[PDB]
Amino acid sequence: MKRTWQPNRRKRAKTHGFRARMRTPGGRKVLKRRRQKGRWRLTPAVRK
Amino acid sequence: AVKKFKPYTPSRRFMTVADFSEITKTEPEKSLVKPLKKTGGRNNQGRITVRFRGGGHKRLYRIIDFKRWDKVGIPAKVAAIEYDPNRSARIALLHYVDGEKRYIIAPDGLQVGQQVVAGPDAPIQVGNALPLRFIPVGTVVHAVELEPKKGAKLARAAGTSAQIQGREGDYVILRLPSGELRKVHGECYATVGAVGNADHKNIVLGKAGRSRWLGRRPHVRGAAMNPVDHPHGGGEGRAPRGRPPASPWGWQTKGLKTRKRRKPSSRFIIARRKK
Amino acid sequence: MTHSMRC
RNA sequence: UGGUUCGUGGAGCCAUGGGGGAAUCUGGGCGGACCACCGCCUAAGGCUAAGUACUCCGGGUGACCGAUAGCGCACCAGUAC
RNA sequence: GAGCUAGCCCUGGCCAGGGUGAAGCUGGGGUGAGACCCAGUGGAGGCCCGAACCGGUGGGGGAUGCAAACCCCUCGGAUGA
RNA sequence: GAAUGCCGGCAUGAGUAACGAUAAAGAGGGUGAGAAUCCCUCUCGCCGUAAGCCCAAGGGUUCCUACGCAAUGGUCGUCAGCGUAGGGUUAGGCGGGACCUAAGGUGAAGCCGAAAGGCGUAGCCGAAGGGCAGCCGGUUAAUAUUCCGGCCCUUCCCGCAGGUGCGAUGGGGGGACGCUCUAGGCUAGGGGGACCGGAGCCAUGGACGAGCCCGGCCAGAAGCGCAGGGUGGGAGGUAGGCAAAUCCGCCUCCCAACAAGCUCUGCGUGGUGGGGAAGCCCGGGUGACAACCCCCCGAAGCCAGGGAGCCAAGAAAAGCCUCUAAGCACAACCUGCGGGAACCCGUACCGCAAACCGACACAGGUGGGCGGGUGCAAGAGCACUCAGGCGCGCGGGAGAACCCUCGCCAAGGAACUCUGCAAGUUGGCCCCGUAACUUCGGGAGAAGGGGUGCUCCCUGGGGUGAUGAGCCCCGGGGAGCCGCAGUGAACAGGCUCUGGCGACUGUUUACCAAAAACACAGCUCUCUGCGAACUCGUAAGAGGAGGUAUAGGGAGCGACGCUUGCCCGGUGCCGGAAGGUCAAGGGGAGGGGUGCAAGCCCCGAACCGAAGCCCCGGUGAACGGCGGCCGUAACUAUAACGGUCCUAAGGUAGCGAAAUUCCUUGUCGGGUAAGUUCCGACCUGCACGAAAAGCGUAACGACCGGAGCGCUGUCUCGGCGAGGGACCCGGUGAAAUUGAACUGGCCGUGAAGAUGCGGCCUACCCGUGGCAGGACGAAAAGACCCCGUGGAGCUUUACUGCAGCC
RNA sequence: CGAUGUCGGCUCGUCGCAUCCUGGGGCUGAAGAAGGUCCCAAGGGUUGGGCUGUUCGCCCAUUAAAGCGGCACGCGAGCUG
RNA sequence: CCGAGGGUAGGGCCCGUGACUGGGGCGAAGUCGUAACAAGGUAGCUGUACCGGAAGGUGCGGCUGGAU
RNA sequence: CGCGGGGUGGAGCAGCCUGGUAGCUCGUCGGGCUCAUAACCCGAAGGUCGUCGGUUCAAAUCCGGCCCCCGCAACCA
Ligand SMILES: [K+]
Ligand SMILES: [Mg+2]
Ligand SMILES: [Mg+2]
Ligand SMILES: [Mg+2]
Ligand SMILES: [Mg+2]
Ligand SMILES: [Mg+2]
Ligand SMILES: [Mg+2]
Ligand SMILES: [Mg+2]
Ligand SMILES: [Mg+2]
Ligand SMILES: [Mg+2]
Ligand SMILES: [Mg+2]
Ligand SMILES: [Mg+2]
Ligand SMILES: [Mg+2]
Ligand SMILES: [Mg+2]
Ligand SMILES: [Mg+2]
Ligand SMILES: [Mg+2]
Ligand SMILES: [Mg+2]
Ligand SMILES: [Mg+2]
Ligand SMILES: [Mg+2]
Ligand SMILES: [Mg+2]
Ligand SMILES: [Mg+2]
Ligand SMILES: [Mg+2]
Ligand SMILES: [Mg+2]
Ligand SMILES: [Mg+2]
Ligand SMILES: [Mg+2]
Ligand SMILES: [Mg+2]
Ligand SMILES: [Mg+2]
Ligand SMILES: [Mg+2]
Ligand SMILES: [Mg+2]
Ligand SMILES: [Mg+2]
Ligand SMILES: [Mg+2]
Ligand SMILES: [Mg+2]
Ligand SMILES: [Mg+2]
Ligand SMILES: [Mg+2]
Ligand SMILES: [Mg+2]
Ligand SMILES: [Mg+2]
Ligand SMILES: [Mg+2]
Ligand SMILES: [Mg+2]
Ligand SMILES: [Mg+2]
Ligand SMILES: [Mg+2]
Ligand SMILES: [Mg+2]
Ligand SMILES: [Mg+2]
Ligand SMILES: [Mg+2]
Ligand SMILES: [Mg+2]
Ligand SMILES: [Mg+2]
Ligand SMILES: [Mg+2]
Ligand SMILES: [Mg+2]
Ligand SMILES: [Mg+2]
Ligand SMILES: [Mg+2]
Ligand SMILES: [Mg+2]
Ligand SMILES: [Mg+2]
Ligand SMILES: [Mg+2]
Ligand SMILES: [Mg+2]
Ligand SMILES: [Mg+2]
Ligand SMILES: [Mg+2]
Ligand SMILES: [Mg+2]
Ligand SMILES: [Mg+2]
Ligand SMILES: [Mg+2]
Ligand SMILES: [Mg+2]
Ligand SMILES: [Mg+2]
Ligand SMILES: [Mg+2]
Ligand SMILES: [Mg+2]
Ligand SMILES: [Mg+2]
Ligand SMILES: [Mg+2]
Ligand SMILES: [Mg+2]
Ligand SMILES: [Mg+2]
Ligand SMILES: [Mg+2]
Ligand SMILES: [Mg+2]
Ligand SMILES: [Mg+2]
Ligand SMILES: [Mg+2]
Ligand SMILES: [Mg+2]
Ligand SMILES: [Mg+2]
Ligand SMILES: [Mg+2]
Ligand SMILES: [Mg+2]
Ligand SMILES: [Mg+2]
Ligand SMILES: [Mg+2]
Ligand SMILES: [Mg+2]
Ligand SMILES: [Mg+2]
Ligand SMILES: [Mg+2]
Ligand SMILES: [Mg+2]
Ligand SMILES: [Mg+2]
Ligand SMILES: [Mg+2]
Ligand SMILES: [Mg+2]
Ligand SMILES: [Mg+2]
Ligand SMILES: [Mg+2]
Ligand SMILES: [Mg+2]
Ligand SMILES: [Mg+2]
Ligand SMILES: [Mg+2]
Ligand SMILES: [Mg+2]
Ligand SMILES: [Mg+2]
Ligand SMILES: [Mg+2]
Ligand SMILES: [Mg+2]
Ligand SMILES: [Mg+2]
Ligand SMILES: [Mg+2]
Ligand SMILES: [Mg+2]
Ligand SMILES: [Mg+2]
Ligand SMILES: [Mg+2]
Ligand SMILES: [Mg+2]
Ligand SMILES: [Mg+2]
Ligand SMILES: [Mg+2]
Ligand SMILES: [Mg+2]
Ligand SMILES: [Mg+2]
Ligand SMILES: [Mg+2]
Ligand SMILES: [Mg+2]
Ligand SMILES: [Mg+2]
Ligand SMILES: [Mg+2]
Ligand SMILES: [Mg+2]
Ligand SMILES: [Mg+2]
Ligand SMILES: [Mg+2]
Ligand SMILES: [Mg+2]
Ligand SMILES: [Mg+2]
Ligand SMILES: [Mg+2]
Ligand SMILES: [Mg+2]
Ligand SMILES: [Mg+2]
Ligand SMILES: [Mg+2]
Ligand SMILES: [Mg+2]
Ligand SMILES: [Mg+2]
Ligand SMILES: [Mg+2]
Ligand SMILES: [Mg+2]
Ligand SMILES: [Mg+2]
Ligand SMILES: [Mg+2]
Ligand SMILES: [Mg+2]
Ligand SMILES: [Mg+2]
Ligand SMILES: [Mg+2]
Ligand SMILES: [Mg+2]
Ligand SMILES: [Mg+2]
Ligand SMILES: [Mg+2]
Ligand SMILES: [Mg+2]
Ligand SMILES: [Mg+2]
Ligand SMILES: [Mg+2]
Ligand SMILES: [Mg+2]
Ligand SMILES: [Mg+2]
Ligand SMILES: [Mg+2]
Ligand SMILES: [Mg+2]
Ligand SMILES: [Mg+2]
Ligand SMILES: [Mg+2]
Ligand SMILES: [Mg+2]
Ligand SMILES: [Mg+2]
Ligand SMILES: [Mg+2]
Ligand SMILES: [Mg+2]
Ligand SMILES: [Mg+2]
Ligand SMILES: [Mg+2]
Ligand SMILES: [Mg+2]
Ligand SMILES: [Mg+2]
Ligand SMILES: [Mg+2]
Ligand SMILES: [Mg+2]
Ligand SMILES: [Mg+2]
Ligand SMILES: [Mg+2]
Ligand SMILES: [Mg+2]
Ligand SMILES: [Mg+2]
Ligand SMILES: [Mg+2]
Ligand SMILES: [Mg+2]
Ligand SMILES: [Mg+2]
Ligand SMILES: [Mg+2]
Ligand SMILES: [Mg+2]
Ligand SMILES: [Mg+2]
Ligand SMILES: [Mg+2]
Ligand SMILES: [Mg+2]
Ligand SMILES: [Mg+2]
Ligand SMILES: [Mg+2]
Ligand SMILES: [Mg+2]
Ligand SMILES: [Mg+2]
Ligand SMILES: [Mg+2]
Ligand SMILES: [Mg+2]
Ligand SMILES: [Mg+2]
Ligand SMILES: [Mg+2]
Ligand SMILES: [Mg+2]
Ligand SMILES: [Mg+2]
Ligand SMILES: [Mg+2]
Ligand SMILES: [Mg+2]
Ligand SMILES: [Mg+2]
Ligand SMILES: [Mg+2]
Ligand SMILES: [Mg+2]
Ligand SMILES: [Mg+2]
Ligand SMILES: [Mg+2]
Ligand SMILES: [Mg+2]
Ligand SMILES: [Mg+2]
Ligand SMILES: [Mg+2]
Ligand SMILES: [Mg+2]
Ligand SMILES: [Mg+2]
Ligand SMILES: [Mg+2]
Ligand SMILES: [Mg+2]
Ligand SMILES: [Mg+2]
Ligand SMILES: [Mg+2]
Ligand SMILES: [Mg+2]
Ligand SMILES: [Mg+2]
Ligand SMILES: [Mg+2]
Ligand SMILES: [Mg+2]
Ligand SMILES: [Mg+2]
Ligand SMILES: [Mg+2]
Ligand SMILES: [Mg+2]
Ligand SMILES: [Mg+2]
Ligand SMILES: [Mg+2]
Ligand SMILES: [Mg+2]
Ligand SMILES: [Mg+2]
Ligand SMILES: [Mg+2]
Ligand SMILES: [Mg+2]
Ligand SMILES: [Mg+2]
Ligand SMILES: [Mg+2]
Ligand SMILES: [Mg+2]
Ligand SMILES: [Mg+2]
Ligand SMILES: [Mg+2]
Ligand SMILES: [Mg+2]
Ligand SMILES: [Mg+2]
Ligand SMILES: [Mg+2]
Ligand SMILES: [Mg+2]
Ligand SMILES: [Mg+2]
Ligand SMILES: [Mg+2]
Ligand SMILES: [Mg+2]
Ligand SMILES: [Mg+2]
Ligand SMILES: [Mg+2]
Ligand SMILES: [Mg+2]
Ligand SMILES: [Mg+2]
Ligand SMILES: [Mg+2]
Ligand SMILES: [Mg+2]
Ligand SMILES: [Mg+2]
Ligand SMILES: [Mg+2]
Ligand SMILES: [Mg+2]
Ligand SMILES: [Mg+2]
Ligand SMILES: [Mg+2]
Ligand SMILES: [Mg+2]
Ligand SMILES: [Mg+2]
Ligand SMILES: [Mg+2]
Ligand SMILES: [Mg+2]
Ligand SMILES: [Mg+2]
Ligand SMILES: [Mg+2]
Ligand SMILES: [Mg+2]
Ligand SMILES: [Mg+2]
Ligand SMILES: [Mg+2]
Ligand SMILES: [Mg+2]
Ligand SMILES: [Mg+2]
Ligand SMILES: [Mg+2]
Ligand SMILES: [Mg+2]
Ligand SMILES: [Mg+2]
Ligand SMILES: [Mg+2]
Ligand SMILES: [Mg+2]
Ligand SMILES: [Mg+2]
Ligand SMILES: [Mg+2]
Ligand SMILES: [Mg+2]
Ligand SMILES: [Mg+2]
Ligand SMILES: [Mg+2]
Ligand SMILES: [Mg+2]
Ligand SMILES: [Mg+2]
Ligand SMILES: [Mg+2]
Ligand SMILES: [Mg+2]
Ligand SMILES: [Mg+2]
Ligand SMILES: [Mg+2]
Ligand SMILES: [Mg+2]
Ligand SMILES: [Mg+2]
Ligand SMILES: [Mg+2]
Ligand SMILES: [Mg+2]
Ligand SMILES: [Mg+2]
Ligand SMILES: [Mg+2]
Ligand SMILES: [Mg+2]
Ligand SMILES: [Mg+2]
Ligand SMILES: [Mg+2]
Ligand SMILES: [Mg+2]
Ligand SMILES: [Mg+2]
Ligand SMILES: [Mg+2]
Ligand SMILES: [Mg+2]
Ligand SMILES: [Mg+2]
């Protein structure tokens, strides 16, 4: 049957992407925390 | 004269359709239509703020001349009468001797090829617009401005009309379509005659889908819901209201008046409505 | 399913 | 209404959202309602080191751990997944 | 978090084939004129049968599954909300 | 040493289940250390509106080639989507960007909010919509509308020539639009040929034939031909298109009009360039100077912005054209030609799947296009096949029980069972024929029947063509033939009678309920005069609605028919300028503290003083509610009638043992041999009843009840047969569970149901196929139940607050 | 109560005897035939249907008879539901 | 080929019969009330409508076959 | 022996709460009006309060047992 993950590159970049995060106080906290934790990736991978 | 159908489907038993026999032109003036942004009853937050809306036929909005004092003195010819999917009345296309083309609400008995005109000096004649102070007492009038220059606000639905009952200083006394008696400023414009398509109220939609064509999604009774949803929700089996009949939001809905008491227009409402 | 409904 | 030990208390003091609304020392505030007396202090402008706090960083030292412990990671770990 | 699911908005796409035969129109009849009747034409409909497509009615299987909802037979809708 | 403890290691179950669609395999040759599993050949089988082909998502080197086989692959492995290395994606014309706008997003101006932030016109962004110039072939191991070949085309720059009032983010035109049905002419695609081209073949009884088999085209600029779309010309006026306008709009006038003219597509033709089969021989080469023609069928595609009808009334913006403003007319634009210039990103491969979403090479899920042929009425259905692609990554045997899926069955035919559940039956087409009832549509495919193949002969109409032949499409009549049987296989209703419920088509508990539930047209009540009411938001702002009482919100009812009674005392809502009560505030009788005093300070009665409440009325498709006891008629029985008590008023019509009836299988009637169900009645209705509507109702229903016919393996009652498993051999090899075990029966005992205690009995040791009585078997710290001064959802005239409103 | 699945049916039995039938008896208000009642006796047998989920029961047609009870109201790691 | 008739299926007409149900006629001395006949004590009758244990009442319109 | 309500002239209802006082309508009987009946008018009679027992100076009244008669309830399985 149809499952929950239906990959869509435009959707991924526009929802979780760097510029979405930067536009919102909550998004900037996400990046701030992920930098402080040392994440190799701040934002999900999507090829565009 | 509404049209009927032989019972060749269960729904055609009851469906009636407007006869459209007054319509002379069946596509709209391209320079006077604009896109009608459908809303689904959603506001600018995205929230439904008027339940059960959406899904209706696509529509172009026709720009209607609700002022008419725009062009005092300039006779126009009635060029065509057309269908308008954004209102109950029909609309009439005027070709002004100016060259300018405008739409107005089509009053009852207006004919292609006649001439209408707006202003203090306009003949007391169906389709002419005048300031209320110059229309003689007793005249049946429509497309009435509610304050001078703010645009025709009253009696615009198919079949409606307002009757001039008297004068009092700068103000005239109208009997509105509701039966309310109200003071309206003498300098307010109105158009002689009643709105046309008076048979509109006799249409029998006939089937559920026909409501869906109009953008009306199904209405669900509060008594069909659960307590989290509605005052009338819940209960084992069916249930009477069990409390004063209420809206989804809890206010009473059988008689509870809701006009604001301290409203300034109260000084101008002579008699509340009827029936 | 679930349990035997001993009710 | 807040603050203070003060939760309306005899409730002052400091602060102030609303209304009313002064005076320039013979002016004004305070000493826990209020009044007298006796004293203290000068509101509605601003600035000001040091002693104080913290440990990303560096070093020193442990009746601290010693690879299931000690940081989540002694190791290509905020990785693989 | 609405890449699942619910509703709405914008823009596109899809619906084999067959059956029934509404209004209207033409002609004929009818009458003072009408209503109306017959035939032809016409091609309406949350119309009929049935694939795609959308479903999930009954039963059987599956039940550490092929599958954390599937498989087989059967069955509903299929120009419309 | 225990915490269903934590982390890890290793056991048991067990050589057990399983190895992932029952589309299927066999053999020969090759390679190699090794071969059912890799390569080649022949045979066989499966898909073929796909299980073939092409796009788009998504994936991201999985592509090609060489060398590999530890692991991955459910077995094997020499193979591979695996490991190592090298190679591979070529564009002015395809797609996206240097173009346009849509929802929406963002947002100079502006608005709002403690902060963060929320809005917001223009503008900007935003596509699978608008716009815009490339077709056919060849070539690589791997890319090709991209490289190459042939023939075309677009934009930008610069020059030359001719022409012109040139010039725009501004004005206007256009772009520009629905649903259904559909004309003419074409193309795609396909069928046929006695004509053209071709390596060959003659078999096994016959055929050297007007025989079999294969093929018989593709692209193409200007020109021309066919078919279409678009499009009036001229003059005068002019105040409107937010300046101007010679444009457009309006008025008048002349001429032209089912035309024509001009213009724009599509198809055909067209210089030229291509392609080219079977077969044969080793992807190639030959065939081959291959031929490339005639007839038919024919789109849902094309001409297209075509036509008609209908109501639910069907994007924007740019490109483009035209008008003029600043400016400029040494410019500038238009037309023609010439040279030059033309950037960025994608392009491999998979793509209904072993490469995407499902932890797996997972029977699931995934949008668009092509999807051949024959027959079956048609069709994308069904059967078999083309092209093409596969036999599903464990096999070999055996032929037990039992399971699955499937076939048949004597006599009976629902006797099965909660239930005809399941499975039979029926089944397409043509014709004959068809009932109650009905809202006149229907009910209806009602029911029930007859026909269906093949051969010969006669004949009617249409399409193409020419009116004929030929091809093709619809028929009619007559005479025959064969079989058990002619929709001969495959696909393809069982029917009727009668209730309940719901009018109907729809909708729902993704994943135990599809329903009588929700919805639905329609009915009624009620709010709302527009800066509407109502809704979201602190606000701004939005929705409502660019709507205006024939409109919009809320509530209930639920097509339609006939109807919808009595009660306003309580609650609600509506009305009521009196009266009562009522807060802050006003007022200040009279008191109190302090001071020598002027004063300062505090308390404070009468009185004025809103909404709300009380009080007076109204109101039922507002919440709701609609009695009791006793007596009475000339047989009896029963009471039309009376008495009395109570209430705000005592349930009307209609219906009733009912989706409601406890006593109950009420009573009687029907149906049956027999009927706790069903149907029709009666009425002492435990406990119907009129918009939480009452009683009916044609049609409708994968709804629920009852009956009958048809037919059946449901059953009496079971039998046999098929295949996939189960079993055996080779390969690979889990699981929950498990205190340890050397783990029998009875009768007792025991915490009350004992393999484990007592007494007796019985019993050599160890497995394999089976069956499920026990191990109070496994699974899940019982959902029921209770308990906890545990939790959460929900309600209200519980308490207390807050929004909101007054 | 860190679960002893709970009615009825179907299937499969097995046991008790307070015996329904069949066999053996006594007494009889036992003429015969047929019964009544009690004693002994558990070897075997103890039907098919209509109704209801039903157990039970009533009904139909038979029968030698259409027994009553236990086995976790025997039997859901056997099925149904 | 036709064909008595037999069979299957579906209609139409008529007769009889049915729990129960509707009103009708009749029946020496039942119970309720008093509608009509006099102005019958509300003139009556009337078509229709609605209501009520029962006659009846009331509305609308009509008749005189209505009295003084 | 689950929980309520009730028993008083002939019928139907007060009086019980708060102990001393039996009351209302109809009915029944005598008279009147009428030709007669009904209606109507004038008079009158009839209840030791279901029962037994207790408290009290005194019980329909208050308390306990019994009799009778209506109403409610009987849930989780
Ligand atoms: K319970
Ligand atoms: Mg889904
Ligand atoms: Mg998606
Ligand atoms: Mg994307
Ligand atoms: Mg995308
Ligand atoms: Mg997206
Ligand atoms: Mg976003
Ligand atoms: Mg982003
Ligand atoms: Mg911030
Ligand atoms: Mg990470
Ligand atoms: Mg890094
Ligand atoms: Mg992130
Ligand atoms: Mg109609
Ligand atoms: Mg009709
Ligand atoms: Mg009209
Ligand atoms: Mg426009
Ligand atoms: Mg809007
Ligand atoms: Mg917005
Ligand atoms: Mg709303
Ligand atoms: Mg809405
Ligand atoms: Mg209109
Ligand atoms: Mg409207
Ligand atoms: Mg006004
Ligand atoms: Mg209507
Ligand atoms: Mg609409
Ligand atoms: Mg509606
Ligand atoms: Mg509704
Ligand atoms: Mg509900
Ligand atoms: Mg509900
Ligand atoms: Mg919610
Ligand atoms: Mg709540
Ligand atoms: Mg609520
Ligand atoms: Mg409720
Ligand atoms: Mg409910
Ligand atoms: Mg209920
Ligand atoms: Mg409910
Ligand atoms: Mg209630
Ligand atoms: Mg309420
Ligand atoms: Mg309100
Ligand atoms: Mg009003
Ligand atoms: Mg404090
Ligand atoms: Mg204080
Ligand atoms: Mg001083
Ligand atoms: Mg001072
Ligand atoms: Mg101070
Ligand atoms: Mg001080
Ligand atoms: Mg001081
Ligand atoms: Mg100071
Ligand atoms: Mg140590
Ligand atoms: Mg370690
Ligand atoms: Mg560690
Ligand atoms: Mg350690
Ligand atoms: Mg570290
Ligand atoms: Mg560190
Ligand atoms: Mg660690
Ligand atoms: Mg690592
Ligand atoms: Mg989604
Ligand atoms: Mg369709
Ligand atoms: Mg026809
Ligand atoms: Mg027509
Ligand atoms: Mg349909
Ligand atoms: Mg049909
Ligand atoms: Mg589904
Ligand atoms: Mg079935
Ligand atoms: Mg499952
Ligand atoms: Mg099937
Ligand atoms: Mg269809
Ligand atoms: Mg269908
Ligand atoms: Mg639609
Ligand atoms: Mg211990
Ligand atoms: Mg464990
Ligand atoms: Mg633990
Ligand atoms: Mg552990
Ligand atoms: Mg380890
Ligand atoms: Mg472990
Ligand atoms: Mg291990
Ligand atoms: Mg071991
Ligand atoms: Mg082992
Ligand atoms: Mg075993
Ligand atoms: Mg297994
Ligand atoms: Mg398996
Ligand atoms: Mg299969
Ligand atoms: Mg199979
Ligand atoms: Mg197959
Ligand atoms: Mg082989
Ligand atoms: Mg091999
Ligand atoms: Mg090998
Ligand atoms: Mg194989
Ligand atoms: Mg091979
Ligand atoms: Mg061979
Ligand atoms: Mg991947
Ligand atoms: Mg390997
Ligand atoms: Mg290997
Ligand atoms: Mg190696
Ligand atoms: Mg492996
Ligand atoms: Mg595998
Ligand atoms: Mg090798
Ligand atoms: Mg490559
Ligand atoms: Mg190129
Ligand atoms: Mg550039
Ligand atoms: Mg743009
Ligand atoms: Mg704020
Ligand atoms: Mg964007
Ligand atoms: Mg685009
Ligand atoms: Mg468009
Ligand atoms: Mg080209
Ligand atoms: Mg090509
Ligand atoms: Mg020019
Ligand atoms: Mg247009
Ligand atoms: Mg438009
Ligand atoms: Mg072509
Ligand atoms: Mg063909
Ligand atoms: Mg060749
Ligand atoms: Mg050659
Ligand atoms: Mg199409
Ligand atoms: Mg087109
Ligand atoms: Mg058209
Ligand atoms: Mg329409
Ligand atoms: Mg726009
Ligand atoms: Mg100039
Ligand atoms: Mg010059
Ligand atoms: Mg560039
Ligand atoms: Mg490529
Ligand atoms: Mg698929
Ligand atoms: Mg693959
Ligand atoms: Mg997942
Ligand atoms: Mg596989
Ligand atoms: Mg072909
Ligand atoms: Mg067919
Ligand atoms: Mg296979
Ligand atoms: Mg397969
Ligand atoms: Mg074997
Ligand atoms: Mg046979
Ligand atoms: Mg048989
Ligand atoms: Mg039979
Ligand atoms: Mg039979
Ligand atoms: Mg049966
Ligand atoms: Mg059932
Ligand atoms: Mg069959
Ligand atoms: Mg068939
Ligand atoms: Mg009929
Ligand atoms: Mg019938
Ligand atoms: Mg019938
Ligand atoms: Mg009927
Ligand atoms: Mg009919
Ligand atoms: Mg038939
Ligand atoms: Mg028929
Ligand atoms: Mg025949
Ligand atoms: Mg034959
Ligand atoms: Mg024969
Ligand atoms: Mg069928
Ligand atoms: Mg329904
Ligand atoms: Mg329903
Ligand atoms: Mg109904
Ligand atoms: Mg109905
Ligand atoms: Mg439908
Ligand atoms: Mg469900
Ligand atoms: Mg569920
Ligand atoms: Mg679920
Ligand atoms: Mg289900
Ligand atoms: Mg359900
Ligand atoms: Mg259904
Ligand atoms: Mg529902
Ligand atoms: Mg309905
Ligand atoms: Mg209404
Ligand atoms: Mg709000
Ligand atoms: Mg608006
Ligand atoms: Mg209705
Ligand atoms: Mg409903
Ligand atoms: Mg009717
Ligand atoms: Mg009534
Ligand atoms: Mg009242
Ligand atoms: Mg009331
Ligand atoms: Mg009231
Ligand atoms: Mg007041
Ligand atoms: Mg009440
Ligand atoms: Mg109530
Ligand atoms: Mg009854
Ligand atoms: Mg009933
Ligand atoms: Mg009931
Ligand atoms: Mg009963
Ligand atoms: Mg019962
Ligand atoms: Mg019975
Ligand atoms: Mg009977
Ligand atoms: Mg019945
Ligand atoms: Mg009775
Ligand atoms: Mg109700
Ligand atoms: Mg109800
Ligand atoms: Mg009914
Ligand atoms: Mg019905
Ligand atoms: Mg019906
Ligand atoms: Mg249905
Ligand atoms: Mg249904
Ligand atoms: Mg049945
Ligand atoms: Mg039956
Ligand atoms: Mg069988
Ligand atoms: Mg077999
Ligand atoms: Mg062996
Ligand atoms: Mg092995
Ligand atoms: Mg292995
Ligand atoms: Mg041991
Ligand atoms: Mg041992
Ligand atoms: Mg043992
Ligand atoms: Mg043993
Ligand atoms: Mg015991
Ligand atoms: Mg024992
Ligand atoms: Mg033992
Ligand atoms: Mg021992
Ligand atoms: Mg011992
Ligand atoms: Mg022992
Ligand atoms: Mg022993
Ligand atoms: Mg023994
Ligand atoms: Mg074995
Ligand atoms: Mg075994
Ligand atoms: Mg066992
Ligand atoms: Mg068992
Ligand atoms: Mg056991
Ligand atoms: Mg246990
Ligand atoms: Mg057990
Ligand atoms: Mg479980
Ligand atoms: Mg726990
Ligand atoms: Mg527990
Ligand atoms: Mg639990
Ligand atoms: Mg308990
Ligand atoms: Mg407590
Ligand atoms: Mg406690
Ligand atoms: Mg608690
Ligand atoms: Mg328990
Ligand atoms: Mg346990
Ligand atoms: Mg357990
Ligand atoms: Mg059985
Ligand atoms: Mg004898
Ligand atoms: Mg004896
Ligand atoms: Mg025996
Ligand atoms: Mg029974
Ligand atoms: Mg019984
Ligand atoms: Mg006998
Ligand atoms: Mg027993
Ligand atoms: Mg028992
Ligand atoms: Mg029992
Ligand atoms: Mg029991
Ligand atoms: Mg059992
Ligand atoms: Mg079970
Ligand atoms: Mg059971
Ligand atoms: Mg068990
Ligand atoms: Mg067990
Ligand atoms: Mg059940
Ligand atoms: Mg015969
Ligand atoms: Mg008498
Ligand atoms: Mg009278
Ligand atoms: Mg009389
Ligand atoms: Mg009279
Ligand atoms: Mg009288
Ligand atoms: Mg009356
Ligand atoms: Mg009495
Ligand atoms: Mg009392
Ligand atoms: Mg007293
Ligand atoms: Mg008395
Ligand atoms: Mg007397
Ligand atoms: Mg008398
Ligand atoms: Mg006394």
